[PDB]
Amino acid sequence: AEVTQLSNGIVVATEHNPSAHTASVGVVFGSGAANENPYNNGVSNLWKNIFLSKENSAVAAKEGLALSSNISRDFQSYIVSSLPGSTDKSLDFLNQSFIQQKANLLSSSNFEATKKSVLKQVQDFEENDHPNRVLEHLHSTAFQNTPLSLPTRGTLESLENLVVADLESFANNHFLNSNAVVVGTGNIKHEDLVNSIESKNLSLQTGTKPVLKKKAAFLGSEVRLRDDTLPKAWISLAVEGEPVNSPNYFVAKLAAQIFGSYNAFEPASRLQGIKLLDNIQEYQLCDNFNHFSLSYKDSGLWGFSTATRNVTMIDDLIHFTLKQWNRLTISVTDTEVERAKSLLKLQLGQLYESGNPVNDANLLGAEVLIKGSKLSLGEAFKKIDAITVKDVKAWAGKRLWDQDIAIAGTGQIEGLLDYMRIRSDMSMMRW
Amino acid sequence: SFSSLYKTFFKRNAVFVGTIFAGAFVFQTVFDTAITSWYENHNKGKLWKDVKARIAA
Amino acid sequence: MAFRKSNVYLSLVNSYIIDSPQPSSINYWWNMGSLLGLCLVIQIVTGIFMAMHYSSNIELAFSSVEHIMRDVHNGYILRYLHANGASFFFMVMFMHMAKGLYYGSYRSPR
Amino acid sequence: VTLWNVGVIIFILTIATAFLGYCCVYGQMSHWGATVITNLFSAIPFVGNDIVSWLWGGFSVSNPTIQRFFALHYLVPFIIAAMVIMHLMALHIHGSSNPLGITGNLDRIP
Amino acid sequence: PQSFTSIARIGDYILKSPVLSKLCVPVANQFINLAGYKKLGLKFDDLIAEENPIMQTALRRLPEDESYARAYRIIRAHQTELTHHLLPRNEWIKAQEDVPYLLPYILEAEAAAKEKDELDNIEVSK
Amino acid sequence: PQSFTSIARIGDYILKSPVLSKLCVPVANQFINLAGYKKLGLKFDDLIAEENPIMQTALRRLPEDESYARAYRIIRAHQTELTHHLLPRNEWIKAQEDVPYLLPYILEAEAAAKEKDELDNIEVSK
Amino acid sequence: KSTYRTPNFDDVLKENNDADKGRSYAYFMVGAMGLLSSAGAKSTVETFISSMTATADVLAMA
Amino acid sequence: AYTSHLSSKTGLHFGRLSLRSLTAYAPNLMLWGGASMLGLFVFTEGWPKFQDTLYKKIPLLGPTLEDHTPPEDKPN
Ligand code: HEM
Ligand code: HEM
Repeated sequence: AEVTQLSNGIVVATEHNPSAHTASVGVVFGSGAANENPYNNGVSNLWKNIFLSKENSAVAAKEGLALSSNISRDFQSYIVSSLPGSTDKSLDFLNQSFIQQKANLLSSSNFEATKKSVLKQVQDFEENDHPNRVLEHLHSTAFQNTPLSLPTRGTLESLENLVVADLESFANNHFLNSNAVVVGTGNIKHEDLVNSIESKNLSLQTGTKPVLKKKAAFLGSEVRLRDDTLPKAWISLAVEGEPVNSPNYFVAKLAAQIFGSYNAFEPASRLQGIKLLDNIQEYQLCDNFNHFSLSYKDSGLWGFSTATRNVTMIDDLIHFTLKQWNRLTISVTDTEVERAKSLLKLQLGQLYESGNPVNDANLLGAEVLIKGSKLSLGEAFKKIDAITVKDVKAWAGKRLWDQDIAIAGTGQIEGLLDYMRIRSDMSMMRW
Repeated sequence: SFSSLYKTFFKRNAVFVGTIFAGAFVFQTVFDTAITSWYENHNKGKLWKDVKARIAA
Repeated sequence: MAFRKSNVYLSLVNSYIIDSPQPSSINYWWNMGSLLGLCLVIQIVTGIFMAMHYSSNIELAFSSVEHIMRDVHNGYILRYLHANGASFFFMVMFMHMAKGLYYGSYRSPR
Repeated sequence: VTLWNVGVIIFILTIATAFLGYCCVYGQMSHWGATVITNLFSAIPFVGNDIVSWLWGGFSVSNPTIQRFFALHYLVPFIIAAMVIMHLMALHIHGSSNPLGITGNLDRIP
Repeated sequence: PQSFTSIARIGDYILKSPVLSKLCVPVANQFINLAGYKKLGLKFDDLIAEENPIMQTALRRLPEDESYARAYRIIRAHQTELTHHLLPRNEWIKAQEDVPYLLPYILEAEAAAKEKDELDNIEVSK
Repeated sequence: PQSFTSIARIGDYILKSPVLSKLCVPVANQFINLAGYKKLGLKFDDLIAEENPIMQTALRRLPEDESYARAYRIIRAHQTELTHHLLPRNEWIKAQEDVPYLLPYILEAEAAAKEKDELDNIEVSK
Repeated sequence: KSTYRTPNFDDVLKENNDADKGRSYAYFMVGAMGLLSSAGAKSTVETFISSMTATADVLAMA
Repeated sequence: AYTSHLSSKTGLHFGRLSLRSLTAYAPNLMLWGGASMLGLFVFTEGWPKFQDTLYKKIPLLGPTLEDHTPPEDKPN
């Protein structure tokens, strides 16, 4: 299905899908925002946004190419998608303006306009988008003083000290042949992509990226960005979870799928088979929740996020969901595991098997970059079907039962109790 | 091996408080014996069994 | 909601000793109230266990007190605990009142 | 149901209070009532003789038993007063019933 | 504490029988007449205890005019019992007027809650 | 419970006099230094007791940025004394920074309340 | 300063942050307090019960 | 082939209590019964009948509980 080969310096990965009507090539590097200082934080955002400038994207639009890019913790990608007959126009564009001739992109009077719009973008992020900024603050307090603690968008105080020297320094240090996968999704075939990446003699750079002196360590902590002038209360709360290439990767995904997501205002979201709903529905404790299992290279996160307007009963919402977490160690049933198996297979099928080949390019690039190949969906389903109740109980006794947590909150979180009551909720006194 | 120590003594609260009660039992017994032996030894020749063994010879 | 709030009595217990919001800055002089409550429990329990053996006539009061001190088991513990506990009760009560007089606890809301 | 159960606890405590108070007057029915009701507890096949010798304070109903029964016959009424306050608290959440058994929420009188 | 599906099950088995109905329904009619709730202007579905979630949903799903009539019959029964009298015999409920009007709502809410707990204790065959 | 109009009247009579201002202001500055509220990062108007309607109106009428600064200074003072330390010497409230900011709001709320209670006990001269 | 820049906690943090080690160190101390409190509570309630057994003169005239 | 339905069962339950939670909770409340029985062994240690029947047949904490006061220095 996926095929992956290694050229003179570049690894190439394709997912050919002959019933698609767009093809999409690009390059996925292996250094997201986890490879920055607290002082050049926001360099990858500036590279994402100078790759998508108006004068860089006008050249792609005249040839019928649509640009896309993504900054994450581990990886970063730069994707050019077009019609199936014009894959080499895309490879030519990605070469001649991003890979080799990046001196017109890094023009001053282009850098200034892009830096100004990125500053405006993160300023409107930091004061209007409340669930995502507390997920970023959960990351920045769970992994503090380690490289995984950095926001992917950067920081308004960090971003206004950046110059073009920092962008080209990061480019020299990280945009390398040893760090990059060239991806192709859509109905581009593999032999045509390798034949046109050896037809042009495409070479990115020849160094090797710096290796970080400390690994990401989970520190049980809290942060409270309280603001009484906001309507709701947004609370994210997580334990240390599994990183990628765990053996407990799918067990963590399944254990997050057991408690699922919920929306108070959708009538078929109130009828789910979660036993948390018939504790939080009687007094309408929350508006929504979602249980996540975020996996990175070094470490991971496992927890939930809620937004609620019932600011008087936040502590009972937290108490009821953590007493529902305890059942994974003690008394999780057969049925909850089977239901979460079916829902997890559906969620992974909707994530991978989707029509958009930009998303397939991002997923294939990050997966092949971190473990050298890509696990198929049939093998993923055969690894999900093999999970038992004892695997969930063993994983929850390891990672959940009586462990330190990380909390982040904004809004009206006066009703949220301190660290120690919430942490003492993580293990019940066997009743 | 602190992991096995935690999982057999502090993981479940039932075995935790059972260990607390068993330790309180044996602690109460041997603590009473240790204090009574030190007290009777610190007061040597002053107790009634010392006086009785003296007047029985 | 939680059962410690939904109940009639457990919500009183919760609202007074479990979820009760205390100012974070209060020091060890704010333990005198809990101390006086412990003192009151000590006095009441030891007083009941001595009144099980006390006689209150003018002829038998003193000798019943020494009957507590001499031939009931652990009676010296009970009498010395009651008497010195009453004295400790008054020392802790003087500390409670002098704290309240120092820190202005008598003022306008209280 | 919690109001009914606090009532049953109050009933048990009043029965105990009146038995002790009838035992304090120390007539002939008082004494022999005390002996048959306390020698009920000797039927427990393991610790019965020691709990009846702990109740009696000795070996039959005499001076320790009567002084005990006076101290307890004082004491249990104040436990009854506390349980009556809890009876009223458990009543007050849902209010009293009515002889129809239908809801009484529709017309009410202070 | 005996939920109405059980009562309806037994009652339908009795009423659908030729022998059991002709023996038991006269006894039930005399029981209803002796019970004397009708003399206070009440139908039987005003008598059911309403302080459980099943009857709270049934009363919430009852329509507006039925709820106003039920509230009036209840307030009238309270004022009548306050004076230790009865209602005048023209104001008594007749047998055709003593209709089961809350019973479909109670039966629907009870079937909903029974399906709810049977699907909470669902178990798969794998 | 001394009204701030009384304090302001006596204080202004002290400060506008030539002789006893130059005597009474140095002892006041020594009193302020020995009080030691500045070492906890507090201005004096954070120390005024707020559980009375005059101070509640003054704190409601205080502008929004001053109220956030006051809330942070109070939370920092609680966190400082919770650890039984002081603030470091660069974090102490300086003497030019210890301004009366709540005082005009308290004075106008007090004048309004005194005018209200004088008008409630008014007597026409007929 | 940003709010993503956590302050200095290094004076109070422990440099080896094993979960089982720190958790068992905390629970050993609270278990020792529970052990001594349970022994002391047993002895004080048995003091109060033993003050009701008999009396030495009743045992004399036994 | 193609699934057209969902063949299921309910099992046994009586409200909030299932049998699956009873299976999950059985050995830990066996441990709880053992823990409170050890608590009773604590709280009845000064009791003489439970001493002479139970607590003095411990192989090393047996002779620790008894006196061997001679029958010479006690009045009764
Ligand atoms: C408010 C708490 C109490 C205080 C301050 C208190 C104070 C005292 C004091 C100072 C004594 C004299 C002790 C001595 O000097 O030898 C005493 C004696 C006594 N008290 Fe209390 N007492 C209190 C509660 C009780 C209660 C509730 C009872 C009865 C149930 C009680 C029963 C006795 C008895 C029987 C004596 C007899 C003499 C003795 O044994 O010391 N006390 N009390
Ligand atoms: C000291 C004894 C008691 C006192 C002071 C007491 C007090 C009260 C009071 C004042 C009421 C409200 C008025 C009323 O309904 O009659 C009440 C109601 C009630 N009591 Fe008691 N009570 C006592 C004993 C008991 C006992 C022994 C029981 C039963 C076991 C009991 C069960 C009830 C019940 C069920 C109610 C509610 C009745 C209703 O309103 O429908 N009580 N109690």
